Amino acid sequence: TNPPPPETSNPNKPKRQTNQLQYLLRVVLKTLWKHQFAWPFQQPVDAVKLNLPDYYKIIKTPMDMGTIKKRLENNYYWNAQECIQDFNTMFTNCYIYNKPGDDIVLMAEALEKLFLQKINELPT
Ligand SMILES: COc1cc(C(=O)N2CCC(N3CCN(C)CC3)CC2)ccc1Nc1ncc2c(n1)N(C(C)C)c1ccccc1C(=O)N2C
Repeated sequence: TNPPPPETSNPNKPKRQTNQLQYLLRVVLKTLWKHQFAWPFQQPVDAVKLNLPDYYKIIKTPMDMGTIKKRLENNYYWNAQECIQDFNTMFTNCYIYNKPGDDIVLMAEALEKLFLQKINELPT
């Protein structure tokens, strides 16, 4: 079975929207979300549908852009670093589970390069 997905709201977690978090939603997430390689990353890994009995034995910190998008829309994060870390976790999980040269790894690397370009333009 699949684990429960990562939470996207938490009634006890303080909320904030800094100018950097605004940029992360309106520029960074939006740019990656519309990219041709976004589709594997727009929702949690469905280990049932993909028949991956070991995925959630290996990956204990799952993350995906659908979760990040909802977190940003909900003002779930306090700071930009929490959101940046979620993106980095998502890419890292792909690199852990898969192998060099797999199509999905090359897709993740292309999205990560674009992510890094856009993050370098974060407002100060
Ligand atoms: C919408 O959800 C999906 C749909 C389909 C699908 O069957 N289709 C139809 C054909 C389309 N193709 C047609 C041909 N075009 C050239 C491109 C589009 C594309 C869409 C396949 C996978 C989906 N989700 C998915 N999420 C995260 C993954 C992942 N898969 N992969 C694969 C992507 C490797 C992994 C596989 C195994 C283990 C780990 C992963 C993994 O790391 N990650 C992040």
